[PDB]
Amino acid sequence: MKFTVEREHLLKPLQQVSGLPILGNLLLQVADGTLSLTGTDLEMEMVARVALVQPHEPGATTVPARKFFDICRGLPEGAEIAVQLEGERMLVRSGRSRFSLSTLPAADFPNLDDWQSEVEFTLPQATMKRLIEATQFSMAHQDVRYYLNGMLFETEGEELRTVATDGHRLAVCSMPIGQSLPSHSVIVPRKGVIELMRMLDGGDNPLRVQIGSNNIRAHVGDFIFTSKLVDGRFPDYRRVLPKNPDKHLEAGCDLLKQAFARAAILSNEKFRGVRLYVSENQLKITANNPEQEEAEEILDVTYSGAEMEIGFNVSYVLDVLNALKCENVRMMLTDSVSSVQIEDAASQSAAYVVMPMR
Amino acid sequence: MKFTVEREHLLKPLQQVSLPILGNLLLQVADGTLSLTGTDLEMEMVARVALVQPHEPGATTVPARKFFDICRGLPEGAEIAVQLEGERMLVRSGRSRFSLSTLPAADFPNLDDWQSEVEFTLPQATMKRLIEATQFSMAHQDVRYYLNGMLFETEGEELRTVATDGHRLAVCSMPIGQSLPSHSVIVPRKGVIELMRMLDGGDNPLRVQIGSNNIRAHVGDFIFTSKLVDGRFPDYRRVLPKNPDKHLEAGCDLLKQAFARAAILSNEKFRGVRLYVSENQLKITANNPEQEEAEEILDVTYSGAEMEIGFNVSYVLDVLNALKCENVRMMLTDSVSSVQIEDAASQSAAYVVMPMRL
Amino acid sequence: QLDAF
Ligand SMILES: [Ca+2]
Ligand SMILES: [Ca+2]
Ligand SMILES: [Ca+2]
Ligand SMILES: [Ca+2]
Ligand SMILES: [Ca+2]
Ligand SMILES: [Ca+2]
Ligand SMILES: [Ca+2]
Repeated sequence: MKFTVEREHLLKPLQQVSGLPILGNLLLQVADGTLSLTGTDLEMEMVARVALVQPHEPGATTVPARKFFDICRGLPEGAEIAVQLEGERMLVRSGRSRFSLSTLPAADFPNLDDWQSEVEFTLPQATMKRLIEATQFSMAHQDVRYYLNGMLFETEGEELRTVATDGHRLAVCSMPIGQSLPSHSVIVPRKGVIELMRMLDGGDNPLRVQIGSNNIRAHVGDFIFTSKLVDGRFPDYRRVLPKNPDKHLEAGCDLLKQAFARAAILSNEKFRGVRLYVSENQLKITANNPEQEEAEEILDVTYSGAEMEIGFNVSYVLDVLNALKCENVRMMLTDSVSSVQIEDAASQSAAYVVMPMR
Repeated sequence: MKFTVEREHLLKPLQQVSLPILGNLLLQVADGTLSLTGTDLEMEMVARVALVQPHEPGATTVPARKFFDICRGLPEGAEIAVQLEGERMLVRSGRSRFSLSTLPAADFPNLDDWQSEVEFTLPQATMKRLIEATQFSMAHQDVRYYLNGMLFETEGEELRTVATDGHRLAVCSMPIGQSLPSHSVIVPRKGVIELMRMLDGGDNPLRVQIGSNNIRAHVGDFIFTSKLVDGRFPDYRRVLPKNPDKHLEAGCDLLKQAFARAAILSNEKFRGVRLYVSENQLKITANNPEQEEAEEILDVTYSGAEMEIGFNVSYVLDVLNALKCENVRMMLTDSVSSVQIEDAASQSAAYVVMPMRL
Repeated sequence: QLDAF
């Protein structure tokens, strides 16, 4: 196996794939004028393809991923990197820099089980970015209900939808993708969600998604990501959204956020409770702690419904307001013992639900 | 006690001054001035703020982090009104209100009274240079407690800093244009860091006062006082190599990048790399227990006898990163002697790294 | 803290 490639063509692929010792190695394969680089943890897999325009020789090996990446990144801009398998070592040469890396046999590198695509669609990179960033923060962390640790991806009509929840708060975002889709839902594990996000880059390359019974695959440019799915029964966001949250409050997003952030300073460090007093065109936020310290914030808002008070975990509210990258927020209320729905006043595409505190 | 002050006039002082009372700041209003003091019993920072608005004298202590967080959380340029009310301190700005717990000013601890014995003034930039040049070589939590800090030494008209962890050494000397007694003290590492952070890059001169057991630094509105480390420091003169007659000169960044790549395949624990120096050439090699190997060859300026020498590459990289210059001088003797490293353009800072037999 | 589901 031999190839000579420009540093600039290796770097991004190496970074993407680099994200039982052999799991710490990358599989390198030179075949039909292409270098393929594969990384795996048995749960998911990233494969990058790089065209070889310079003379090359076929073959495959595996090499320590972090070391190979660090060597390549460490070389100067515009470096050419010549690679050849010699004996049980992989030689890396650029300029007068030389490196000899250990290898493990390509035959030992694990594969994911073969599977069939049942559901397929294409969508803009920007749409996937939007779907993930709108909801990611609401996924559970290390919950015994394993399926909450991931993210629901649901197709319905022509929309792709993400849902994330930890039982206390929920985020949902739906985006049109302009294709007739089957009604289908799968749960992507949190590490898979992280990877799907990482592969976007923000150019114009579209994303191609294939969904099987136990796998998801995403194709973008010369990269293929495959993950196992998570089994289990994800809650139904329609049951979490308040049935008729007809008390509507509108306020400046950053004004509201900074008021909550200040009140938070004097909330209970563990329980993080704050109280909201809603009245005609006014919101009052209060907080107190076991040390008897108190915060009070008063803001002007647009509100014409009945007066009510409601308690919330301020961290959950802040998370939502930080995820809303917008000018004005709408809060949609029911009563003191029911959830609040929060949205961008200018867009219905994402919705957030926070359960109250007694 | 009452004062009203612009947010920004509080933020830098609060940043500088930051048993439960050690977690509080002492606030004092007296003779047109708000003074703020933080201490950990080892060292103390006092910041003064001119009061241009009406004020009432008195003193209290308030939680540092909470008070700082409230102030920084308020909008830019907000007016902050503060008054005592019972056992609480009231903080008000716009329609944001805060009531914080207090502890009595009477209980705020003082450092022991002491006399200044050695004094000098110098530009802040000179002190910053002296500390930055050597700080990275101080020990952390070593049983040899006198190494967990920095030597400050006066001799003739120069001030010198020395730092060592008992393995590698850094020394920096700067003339300060005042005749000084021959003297030296050890400043605790936390004290060095706090002193460094008090230097704001500006035109205020720094006044230093050294007592038998204390050091004090005065810049503009801030006064820092610390206990000294009561112990004996190693003599840097005995660590510098006697007559290093083999000078290698190379570009700092090229040398650093070569070492950084080679380090990837060095021993993770002991980090040994070998140098082979010949006429205008340097070769660096590294290998690890997996028998992986790195080699770097670069053009340098060198005309001495051919020799080989090993070093801890982490220590060398620390030096090269601290230097941040165009060209470096490596002053060599033989394979069984230390190396002295300098900015090729300046003898003001020098660094010593021990030889390794590889 | 109340639960969503
Ligand atoms: Ca092969
Ligand atoms: Ca929706
Ligand atoms: Ca509260
Ligand atoms: Ca202090
Ligand atoms: Ca302003
Ligand atoms: Ca002296
Ligand atoms: Ca000036």
